[PDB]
Amino acid sequence: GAENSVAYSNNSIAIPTNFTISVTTEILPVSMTKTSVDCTMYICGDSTE
Amino acid sequence: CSNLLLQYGSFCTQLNRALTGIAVEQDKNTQEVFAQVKQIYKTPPIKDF
Amino acid sequence: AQKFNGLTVLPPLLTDEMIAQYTSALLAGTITSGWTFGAGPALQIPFPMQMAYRFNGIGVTQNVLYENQKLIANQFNSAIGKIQDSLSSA
Amino acid sequence: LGKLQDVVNQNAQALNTLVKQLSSNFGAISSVLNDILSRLDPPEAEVQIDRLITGRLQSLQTYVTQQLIRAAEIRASANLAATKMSECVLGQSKRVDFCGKGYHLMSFPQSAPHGVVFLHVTYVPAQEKNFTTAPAICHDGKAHFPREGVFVSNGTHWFVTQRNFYEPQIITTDNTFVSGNCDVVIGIVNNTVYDPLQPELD
Ligand SMILES: *[C@@H]1O[C@H](CO)[C@@H](O[C@@H]2O[C@H](CO)[C@@H](O)[C@H](O)[C@H]2NC(C)=O)[C@H](O)[C@H]1NC(C)=O
Ligand SMILES: *[C@@H]1O[C@H](CO)[C@@H](O[C@@H]2O[C@H](CO)[C@@H](O)[C@H](O)[C@H]2NC(C)=O)[C@H](O)[C@H]1NC(C)=O
Ligand SMILES: *[C@@H]1O[C@H](CO)[C@@H](O[C@@H]2O[C@H](CO)[C@@H](O)[C@H](O)[C@H]2NC(C)=O)[C@H](O)[C@H]1NC(C)=O
Ligand SMILES: *[C@@H]1O[C@H](CO)[C@@H](O)[C@H](O)[C@H]1NC(C)=O
Ligand SMILES: *[C@@H]1O[C@H](CO)[C@@H](O)[C@H](O)[C@H]1NC(C)=O
Repeated sequence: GAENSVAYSNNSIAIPTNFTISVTTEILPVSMTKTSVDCTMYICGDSTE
Repeated sequence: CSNLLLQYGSFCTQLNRALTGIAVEQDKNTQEVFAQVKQIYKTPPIKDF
Repeated sequence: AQKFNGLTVLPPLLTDEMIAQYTSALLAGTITSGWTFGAGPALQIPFPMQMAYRFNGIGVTQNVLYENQKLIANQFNSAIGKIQDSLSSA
Repeated sequence: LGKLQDVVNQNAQALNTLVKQLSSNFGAISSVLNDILSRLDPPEAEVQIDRLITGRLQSLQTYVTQQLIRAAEIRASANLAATKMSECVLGQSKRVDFCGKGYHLMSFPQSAPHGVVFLHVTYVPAQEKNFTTAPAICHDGKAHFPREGVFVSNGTHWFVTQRNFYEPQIITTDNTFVSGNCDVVIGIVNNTVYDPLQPELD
């Protein structure tokens, strides 16, 4: 990060005088594709054996 | 031994991809905990708190 | 070791020195700014004012810290000594 | 979008790997089970069929385990998203750095394909000014402490302003309370209190 130092004193304070309304984007997945797998069609083809 | 491994190369692909995902998740875990701030704040030389 | 059989160990992206630097930066921010640096630009504040600010968050009026600041500081130092001694004793 | 793309690409590549598993012989003499049946008798080609069965079972079991782990991760992410909705969206959350970087006000959920996004509205300060502060004010031997603000000075006089905005106000009784004597705080300053009841009683 940026190497910066904060001026610290026992009788020094910083009171903000202005503000900026910011919007932060967060991406969260909640679901995935629902797949169904059966052995008889996957493991076997068209053979009874 | 390698010639018979082409019959199971897909399995090796899944294993290698799973280990790579585990490693990159382990790398990403440290960034989500310690890298909360993007500015390195220096400790002031005055220790009178 | 455990690397002779192809079981290579990947080094971490962040070394212990960088993790220590991050922890020291967080410590400096939390003693010199409180919570302003965690939600915006860092704002300087005295530590007794920040301690009274934490006191106001738990329903205790801030007038009680400055009356017995030495007592609370001594209790904090003794607690730090106690945790340091307990961690040395896994 | 990285989070929403991984959950689709991983499933697609798992399906592709499942398809690719049927193109391997698993040590047998053929990949398709029809070829060995057409070229060899079923009493003799039983061991190749069983080897193919074991290989397909192993591949399906590995796919099921991978899908179960992915479903567990999706369940954890969905629980996190539900908590984020119920806290940041359906009200204002006091948890700092949970609904975005800054002081959270509200959030606007939006529909996403196989996911959800949150448009958090934060409150970050922009410009700050250095001020000289004092934790208490000694008026007449009674130490005055601010109720919700903090004492600040611009060099000549003193004011009291709130924590997240600079709104200077005259030091009065209505926003300060007394507690004990004056010789109890290590750092105190001398000043005067308005006491706005005194000019009105005349
Ligand atoms: C707080 O910051 C905002 C954002 O910069 C300031 O608004 C700007 O003010 C200047 C001059 O008054 C205008 O030229 C800009 O167009 C304004 N921008 C916006 C987005 O409105 C505002 O003046 C600042 N307030 C104080 C007290 O400094
Ligand atoms: C510090 O604040 C005080 C109080 O507002 C300032 O004093 C006033 O300044 C205005 C600006 O010209 C004058 O109109 C008033 O008559 C002043 N009042 C008194 C009681 O002096 C003072 O100027 C400020 N100082 C600085 C350096 O900003
Ligand atoms: C703040 O006010 C107090 C009391 O008004 C001052 O304490 C007095 O200091 C003088 C000399 O410094 C002594 O002669 C008095 O006996 C003290 N009185 C009391 C009640 O302690 C104090 O000095 C003032 N501080 C500043 C910085 O002016
Ligand atoms: C206020 O002044 C101090 C020194 O007097 C300085 O270190 C600090 O950066 C200043 N703060 C601002 C916001 O300018
Ligand atoms: C602040 O600390 C300095 C350095 O120790 C000291 O000289 C000064 O008196 C202190 N001020 C207060 C109000 O405690």
